[PDB]
Amino acid sequence: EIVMTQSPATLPVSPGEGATLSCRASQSVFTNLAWYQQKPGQAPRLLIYDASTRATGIPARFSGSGSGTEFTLTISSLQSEDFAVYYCQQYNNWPRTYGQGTRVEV
Amino acid sequence: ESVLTQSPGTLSLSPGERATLSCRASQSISRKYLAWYQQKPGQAPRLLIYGSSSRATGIPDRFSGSGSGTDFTLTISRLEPEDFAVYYCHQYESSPWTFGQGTKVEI
Amino acid sequence: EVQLVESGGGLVKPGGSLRLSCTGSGGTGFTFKYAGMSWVRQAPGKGPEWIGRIKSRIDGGTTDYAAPVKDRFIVSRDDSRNTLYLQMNSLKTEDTAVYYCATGSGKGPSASFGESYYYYDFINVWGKGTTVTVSS
Amino acid sequence: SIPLGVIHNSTLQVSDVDKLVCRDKLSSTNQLRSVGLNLEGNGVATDVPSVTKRWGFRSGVPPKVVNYEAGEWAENCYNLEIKKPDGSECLPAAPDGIRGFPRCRYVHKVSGTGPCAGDFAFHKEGAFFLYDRLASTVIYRGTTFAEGVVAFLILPSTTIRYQATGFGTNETEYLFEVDNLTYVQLESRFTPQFLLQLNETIYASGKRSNTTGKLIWKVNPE
Amino acid sequence: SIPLGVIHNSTLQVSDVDKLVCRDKLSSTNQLRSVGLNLEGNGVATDVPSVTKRWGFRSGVPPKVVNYEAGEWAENCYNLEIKKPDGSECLPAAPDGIRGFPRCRYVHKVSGTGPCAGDFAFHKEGAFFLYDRLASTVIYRGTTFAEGVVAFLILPSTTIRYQATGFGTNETEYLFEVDNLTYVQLESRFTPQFLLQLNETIYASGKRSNTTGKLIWKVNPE
Amino acid sequence: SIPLGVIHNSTLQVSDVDKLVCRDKLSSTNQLRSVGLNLEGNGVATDVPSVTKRWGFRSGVPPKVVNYEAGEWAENCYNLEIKKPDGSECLPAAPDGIRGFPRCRYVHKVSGTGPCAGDFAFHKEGAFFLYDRLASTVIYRGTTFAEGVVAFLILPSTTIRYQATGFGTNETEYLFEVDNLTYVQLESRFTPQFLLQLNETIYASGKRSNTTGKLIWKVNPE
Amino acid sequence: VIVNAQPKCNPNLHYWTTQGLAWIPYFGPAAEGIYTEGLMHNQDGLICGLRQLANETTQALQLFLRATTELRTFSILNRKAIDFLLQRWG
Amino acid sequence: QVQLHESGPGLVKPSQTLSLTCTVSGGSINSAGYYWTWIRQHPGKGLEWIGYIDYTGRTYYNPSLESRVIISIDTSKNHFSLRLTSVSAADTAVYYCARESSWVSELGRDNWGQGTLVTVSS
Ligand SMILES: *[C@@H]1O[C@H](CO)[C@@H](O[C@@H]2O[C@H](CO)[C@@H](O[C@@H]3O[C@H](CO[C@H]4O[C@H](CO)[C@@H](O)[C@H](O)[C@@H]4O)[C@@H](O)[C@H](O[C@H]4O[C@H](CO)[C@@H](O)[C@H](O)[C@@H]4O)[C@@H]3O)[C@H](O)[C@H]2NC(C)=O)[C@H](O)[C@H]1NC(C)=O
Ligand SMILES: *[C@@H]1O[C@H](CO)[C@@H](O[C@@H]2O[C@H](CO)[C@@H](O[C@@H]3O[C@H](CO[C@H]4O[C@H](CO)[C@@H](O)[C@H](O)[C@@H]4O)[C@@H](O)[C@H](O[C@H]4O[C@H](CO)[C@@H](O)[C@H](O)[C@@H]4O)[C@@H]3O)[C@H](O)[C@H]2NC(C)=O)[C@H](O)[C@H]1NC(C)=O
Ligand SMILES: *[C@@H]1O[C@H](CO)[C@@H](O[C@@H]2O[C@H](CO)[C@@H](O[C@@H]3O[C@H](CO[C@H]4O[C@H](CO)[C@@H](O)[C@H](O)[C@@H]4O)[C@@H](O)[C@H](O[C@H]4O[C@H](CO)[C@@H](O)[C@H](O)[C@@H]4O)[C@@H]3O)[C@H](O)[C@H]2NC(C)=O)[C@H](O)[C@H]1NC(C)=O
Ligand SMILES: *[C@@H]1O[C@H](CO)[C@@H](O[C@@H]2O[C@H](CO)[C@@H](O[C@@H]3O[C@H](CO[C@H]4O[C@H](CO)[C@@H](O)[C@H](O)[C@@H]4O)[C@@H](O)[C@H](O[C@H]4O[C@H](CO)[C@@H](O)[C@H](O)[C@@H]4O)[C@@H]3O)[C@H](O)[C@H]2NC(C)=O)[C@H](O)[C@H]1NC(C)=O
Ligand SMILES: *[C@@H]1O[C@H](CO)[C@@H](O[C@@H]2O[C@H](CO)[C@@H](O[C@@H]3O[C@H](CO[C@H]4O[C@H](CO)[C@@H](O)[C@H](O)[C@@H]4O)[C@@H](O)[C@H](O[C@H]4O[C@H](CO)[C@@H](O)[C@H](O)[C@@H]4O)[C@@H]3O)[C@H](O)[C@H]2NC(C)=O)[C@H](O)[C@H]1NC(C)=O
Ligand SMILES: *[C@@H]1O[C@H](CO)[C@@H](O[C@@H]2O[C@H](CO)[C@@H](O[C@@H]3O[C@H](CO[C@H]4O[C@H](CO)[C@@H](O)[C@H](O)[C@@H]4O)[C@@H](O)[C@H](O[C@H]4O[C@H](CO)[C@@H](O)[C@H](O)[C@@H]4O)[C@@H]3O)[C@H](O)[C@H]2NC(C)=O)[C@H](O)[C@H]1NC(C)=O
Ligand SMILES: *[C@@H]1O[C@H](CO)[C@@H](O[C@@H]2O[C@H](CO)[C@@H](O)[C@H](O)[C@H]2NC(C)=O)[C@H](O)[C@H]1NC(C)=O
Ligand SMILES: *[C@@H]1O[C@H](CO)[C@@H](O[C@@H]2O[C@H](CO)[C@@H](O)[C@H](O)[C@H]2NC(C)=O)[C@H](O)[C@H]1NC(C)=O
Ligand SMILES: *[C@@H]1O[C@H](CO)[C@@H](O[C@@H]2O[C@H](CO)[C@@H](O)[C@H](O)[C@H]2NC(C)=O)[C@H](O)[C@H]1NC(C)=O
Ligand SMILES: *[C@@H]1O[C@H](CO)[C@@H](O)[C@H](O)[C@H]1NC(C)=O
Ligand SMILES: *[C@@H]1O[C@H](CO)[C@@H](O)[C@H](O)[C@H]1NC(C)=O
Ligand SMILES: *[C@@H]1O[C@H](CO)[C@@H](O)[C@H](O)[C@H]1NC(C)=O
Ligand SMILES: *[C@@H]1O[C@H](CO)[C@@H](O)[C@H](O)[C@H]1NC(C)=O
Ligand SMILES: *[C@@H]1O[C@H](CO)[C@@H](O)[C@H](O)[C@H]1NC(C)=O
Ligand SMILES: *[C@@H]1O[C@H](CO)[C@@H](O)[C@H](O)[C@H]1NC(C)=O
Repeated sequence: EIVMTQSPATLPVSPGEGATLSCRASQSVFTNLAWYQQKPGQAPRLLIYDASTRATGIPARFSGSGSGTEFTLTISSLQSEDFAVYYCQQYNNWPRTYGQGTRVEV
Repeated sequence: ESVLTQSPGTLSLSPGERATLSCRASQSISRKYLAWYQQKPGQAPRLLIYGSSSRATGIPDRFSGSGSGTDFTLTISRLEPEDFAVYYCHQYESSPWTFGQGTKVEI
Repeated sequence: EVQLVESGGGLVKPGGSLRLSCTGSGGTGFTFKYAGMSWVRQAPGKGPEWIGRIKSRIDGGTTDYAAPVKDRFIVSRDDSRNTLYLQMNSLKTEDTAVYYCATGSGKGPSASFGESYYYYDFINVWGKGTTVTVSS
Repeated sequence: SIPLGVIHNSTLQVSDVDKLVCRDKLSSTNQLRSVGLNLEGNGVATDVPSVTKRWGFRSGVPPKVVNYEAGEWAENCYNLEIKKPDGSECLPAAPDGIRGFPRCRYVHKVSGTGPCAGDFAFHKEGAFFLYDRLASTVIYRGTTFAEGVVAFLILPSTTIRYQATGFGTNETEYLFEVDNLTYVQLESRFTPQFLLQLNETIYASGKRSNTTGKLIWKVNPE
Repeated sequence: SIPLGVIHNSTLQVSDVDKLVCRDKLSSTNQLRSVGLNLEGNGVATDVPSVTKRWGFRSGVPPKVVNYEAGEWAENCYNLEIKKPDGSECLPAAPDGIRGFPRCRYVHKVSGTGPCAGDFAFHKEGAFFLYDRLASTVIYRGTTFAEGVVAFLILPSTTIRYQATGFGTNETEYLFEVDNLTYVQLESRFTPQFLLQLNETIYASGKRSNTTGKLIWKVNPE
Repeated sequence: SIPLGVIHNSTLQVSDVDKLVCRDKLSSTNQLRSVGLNLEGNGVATDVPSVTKRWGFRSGVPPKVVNYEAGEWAENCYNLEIKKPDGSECLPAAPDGIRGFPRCRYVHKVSGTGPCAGDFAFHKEGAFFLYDRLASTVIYRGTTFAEGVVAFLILPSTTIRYQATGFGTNETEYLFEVDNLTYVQLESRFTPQFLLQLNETIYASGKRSNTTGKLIWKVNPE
Repeated sequence: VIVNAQPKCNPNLHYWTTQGLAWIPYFGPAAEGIYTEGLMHNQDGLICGLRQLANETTQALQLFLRATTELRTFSILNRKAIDFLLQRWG
Repeated sequence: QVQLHESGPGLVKPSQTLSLTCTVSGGSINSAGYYWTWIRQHPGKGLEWIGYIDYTGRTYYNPSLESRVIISIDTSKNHFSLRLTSVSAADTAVYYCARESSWVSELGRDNWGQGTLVTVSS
């Protein structure tokens, strides 16, 4: 089982400014990582898959990168509704583990 | 070869009267391979009609082609003063191309 | 929207040769995804005569010739320069004529998807014609 | 000198030739397996414009094949019918026993012409063309194949058609065929699903040639 | 999962795969033998009218062969040359290396036409067509064969000609050929010896066509 | 029943089948080797006039081949293109996979006609025709080969052209070709080097046909 | 001992293979229907390790094929079984 | 494309078996190359994957719940379901139905259902 670690637990950012989140794998995940946006009351929304491809309907301000054990999610400028919990998921092992969720704050 | 011959050599009609010009091919040909062209001095010929019965765009409805086999015609329902041009037949033959000799239309 | 203009004509002596050209624009390129191109000539006082045509590369890139110019005239193209050429050898004074380039093209329907053109087996676009005089 | 993988209750190891492992028991020949894997599983581009740049022609080298006992389903298989500019064939007919790859999702059938410098088309990275249960060093005419590699170890479709010009050279062009007279310019940014979606909206809406000319579409750049 | 027989000084046993018999010594590969046996040894009817009802045509399935090291003499072998009504061939030419069965007593050569629904003629009971030292799943054109089965184990002609019509269907008819213009209606109650006796009395007595017409004989029902 | 040689640190022994040698360890299949040796190493005459008397034609016997892993360089290889008097071919085309012998010093290419009694040309002493890495019982048309034999064991060009008439019979004649119209009568006393020396002095000095006739040379008897 | 150094890896395998009157060629299925199917996941790193193995065995296999004359080779694994036995009981 | 809709009892008692059924629509179960899966929300915490059933009916479970979970499937009706035994209050969560693909192009694209909340209490 691969433990995914996220950082920082909380990331305050002023509206209009961008922000980045990190996710670290215990063993390499090749590219097989996805990012999801979680808001209270809803199923998580897929943003990025295969560590960089945007899901259909996802705005250009969201972008990701990474490989092996080092992954990142970048929001170029936060807008309203970009304040959410962001989770990373690896799909390279079969326990299908998840990170803790980073809380992006205003 | 497949050769186009026009008749009459000259058409004579007052503007507002109907005009027809026919071509006889030495070989039978399908409709989709025929065309007629309109030429005035100083100009390259205009397409008018292609595929025997399909109008070229930019061409008035008064111009209409028809025919089959070896016998094809261009009918102008009312010939206007601006239409008294030299008309030619053309055929594609699925490969070699042939033009008619040129027929003059006069008032 | 498609236009092509002839050049390379003028006076040449019989027994010689010359190469005509026709350069255009308004299409999508004249080599691939495009109509092949023909030469037609018209001597003053005479109707048009087919010389031959170069097919597009997607259609094989070959040249179909009219019987009157076989083994004397060659139709060829400068790929991606949108230019059609006619090489006329073994010139005789009977070859004095206005030489035209002609294209089976023009724009087709559009869609929210993209743009489109049609490539035909007949001519919609004629050039102006370059006069070639063959004389002693 | 071909390595064998050994599957343990730990992980996959590579068998040595100098070290004898006394516990690596082989009870029958049914524990030995030949497996054909696809290159697409390693992230190689699969669009036609990029795929054909991995293939090329050569002479003086004969073709050879090996068998598989098992293998992967392919998302993208290819089928070529390429002729020389003079109308002759570039690829050899497949010999008896060669059949197309049994499990393809999309088949990219490419018909067209181009220079064909050699006798056979070979893979430039040394990968094999995978036919039913036979890997081959060469491409056979008209036969569906996947690109891939073969492992040895101890165990315990939608058909998309394209036209091509200049097939065997570096600068080539492709068209996606919707109908006999209807084509769309092909780009490396198009996925198989994209092409199917374009085929449905164009065909369904009637935005196809009606005249005898070819209607060539160009996708909006955005 | 193919069984082997084991020959003992007791009887013939079938070797297991789960039970290892320590005394079943194999000293060399020369003790292993592939044997082709004929179906006629089990009492299957061998007359042409009944034999052909065990064969039929199919497509989508390729032919395959296996070898023999030894086999039986056949009393009845068959050789087919069947054409479609349009004059084309029904059976494929035999490939290099396929030769007729070496030891046949009577060969029943059947020439004629009929519908041929598939690509190859296959045995309906799953038996093999036996060629020289190769069993095959299919019939090859013009080649003499026996019907049979193959065992694996540890060890320690007169030519009779027939014409046929409707060869590949259920309701067919056959004639025994005496001469180019002389025929006898064929029945399932006739044995090869019977036909030879009829050929001698008819031919010897001159009861054959003299005119250009075909003389067709019908055996007295008794 | 094919013998194996065994190479020791003593000498070459022939392995028995009845006697088991406990110290004759075989650690892998890579210690087994198939070696093709040439007949010229035993002093057999190699001139064309004598060589062809060791070959002949027969029917009723199929051709067969075996492989080599290694073999000798040949000083003298042969390549035949023989036709019947009616213009048809005597020798079969080589099948796929048969290639000429890779290491020949002089190739004796013989073109011509003669009676060809059988289906295939076979070696009369039972030697094999050696092709790239395959020994064969027969001669293939247009393919370069060496004559030889094959050993099994445990391990621890200048092109000279000739014309021929009556190739397949006992009384035949040969010419050495210098040019299309220039020939030298061939004799069994000539070596390949001799022929090359004659080709240089004749060609260099211009003693060749100028007219449309054939100029035929005869070597001084001394 | 296998280090997967590929840009990316599909962690799972979707595979096919070939394993009353059904056995008779005349009544049995056409060739397109003789295959079975199923999925496997990357249990304990096996699939990505396997993809890397196939990538490494390729060089040895191509050199092998260059040297041989068989048009079709079906015997690689039989040779392996024989060497296995000779190394233990030679 | 494929819509997934979870349904079930909503409220269950401790030591009872929880049964959640996912309706598959706009596609089918024997689709070749897909996994049918379940995920548990653990409200206030991150997600825990439960297990999958293949298109062939084969299963795998997250070892933490292996002894408590049965996943099965019915292809005649296009439904699949999760049977969680011996529930306790700790199992209160939104349960989600999802589809995953073995195909390379779709390898990272999940199809998620709406999610159904299950409360376990006395
Ligand atoms: C086993 O796994 C390894 C690791 O993944 C694979 O390694 C790949 O090897 C190929 C080469 O065989 C690399 O492909 C490209 O090679 C180009 C060099 O060759 C060019 O020039 C010569 C003449 O000098 C020509 O003969 C030849 O045909 C080519 O035109 C490089 O220039 C390429 O780099 C550029 O293009 C790529 C496009 O994707 C860009 O990403 C690069 O940044 C750069 O602009 C390229 O290197 C291939 O890249 C190697 N893979 C990796 C991950 O590095 C083995 O091939 C594989 N074995 C099997 C059987 O599958
Ligand atoms: C782009 O989009 C178009 C539009 O959907 C696709 O066109 C369809 O292609 C499929 C596959 O080739 C066609 O399906 C089959 O057509 C056979 C031929 O039918 C012709 O004649 C009938 C009249 O008798 C016409 O109605 C029909 O339009 C054709 O002209 C049928 O015989 C097939 O049915 C039989 O076989 C199938 C199995 O293959 C069984 O399931 C059936 O029960 C039956 O036994 C079948 O219908 C389809 O008809 C085409 N539609 C149209 C409108 O043209 C293009 O393929 C697509 N291109 C790409 C790249 O995606
Ligand atoms: C190993 O040994 C066993 C035992 O001897 C053999 O078993 C024989 O199997 C065949 C079938 O494969 C039996 O043959 C006949 O099968 C008919 C059924 O099939 C018909 O209908 C289907 C469609 O529904 C068609 O596809 C098919 O082609 C047929 O038309 C039965 O109806 C037959 O019975 C009738 O005819 C016989 C004629 O001899 C009469 O005696 C019967 O009383 C009855 O009227 C018949 O059963 C065959 O009979 C089996 N043998 C025995 C002794 O029972 C294996 O075939 C053999 N294996 C090999 C490789 O040799
Ligand atoms: C029904 O009954 C008739 C009558 O017996 C059979 O007809 C005989 O068939 C056999 C086999 O084909 C014939 O035997 C061989 O005929 C060869 C051809 O000879 C022809 O030319 C000669 C004149 O030169 C005529 O007399 C002769 O009738 C033919 O027209 C001969 O060359 C053969 O001899 C050589 O080969 C054999 C080996 O095959 C050697 O043993 C000989 O020593 C010699 O080297 C041989 O004679 C026979 O001639 C036919 N007889 C008649 C009267 O026609 C039918 O075959 C039979 N049908 C069935 C189904 O049983
Ligand atoms: C393994 O090693 C041994 C020993 O070296 C070789 O033995 C040689 O065997 C061949 C025969 O296979 C000998 O060759 C000659 O055989 C002639 C007899 O056959 C003729 O007549 C029959 C019909 O009756 C024809 O079918 C046949 O084609 C021939 O026309 C002899 O008459 C020859 O002797 C005469 O000619 C030679 C020419 O060199 C003279 O030197 C003799 O004095 C004499 O005038 C000749 O014997 C050959 O000689 C044997 N070698 C030795 C050294 O004795 C094996 O062949 C070899 N095996 C392999 C596979 O290479
Ligand atoms: C008897 O003696 C004569 C005289 O020496 C030999 O004749 C020579 O044969 C060799 C081998 O065939 C010839 O060598 C090659 O000829 C090729 C063809 O050239 C023709 O055209 C040129 C003009 O462009 C003429 O000058 C020439 O004479 C021919 O008519 C060349 O293309 C070859 O060069 C290329 O390939 C070689 C590899 O094969 C490379 O090394 C070169 O660098 C280059 O890339 C080559 O020259 C030779 O030319 C012939 N000479 C003459 C005077 O005719 C007979 O073969 C010999 N017979 C026997 C049985 O020994
Ligand atoms: C395809 O290969 C040809 C060479 O065979 C390339 O042509 C040369 O391109 C260079 C520029 O990089 C020029 O300086 C040379 O003069 C060209 N040579 C010839 C004979 O034309 C061509 O550019 C390559 N095309 C592509 C797309 O890679
Ligand atoms: C051969 O097969 C055909 C069918 O392909 C049989 O024809 C049918 O026979 C039944 C009587 O059993 C009739 O009711 C049907 O109307 C016939 N169908 C057709 C299309 O003709 C035929 O009887 C069989 N012949 C033999 C000898 O078995
Ligand atoms: C080639 O073989 C033929 C036989 O097929 C030989 O011809 C016979 O030669 C003897 C003398 O030895 C004569 O008595 C016979 O009359 C000849 N028979 C025929 C049919 O001609 C011939 O001599 C042999 N030639 C050589 C060089 O060996
Ligand atoms: C395309 O060609 C096929 C024959 O191969 C014909 O059946 C079909 O109608 C043609 N389609 C068009 C648009 O011409
Ligand atoms: C083909 O469609 C275009 C666009 O609707 C139309 O302008 C043109 O006239 C049509 N051609 C024919 C032959 O109907
Ligand atoms: C039968 O045909 C053969 C030729 O194939 C001929 O030799 C023979 O005499 C013919 N018999 C009769 C009765 O016509
Ligand atoms: C053939 O034989 C029959 C019976 O002997 C006889 O009636 C008939 O006339 C004969 N035909 C010829 C052409 O001799
Ligand atoms: C021999 O024939 C070749 C053509 O095969 C020709 O090139 C050469 O000049 C000819 N030599 C002579 C002497 O005629
Ligand atoms: C050929 O050479 C001989 C000897 O020098 C000479 O007599 C003869 O006239 C020459 N033939 C021709 C056609 O030059």
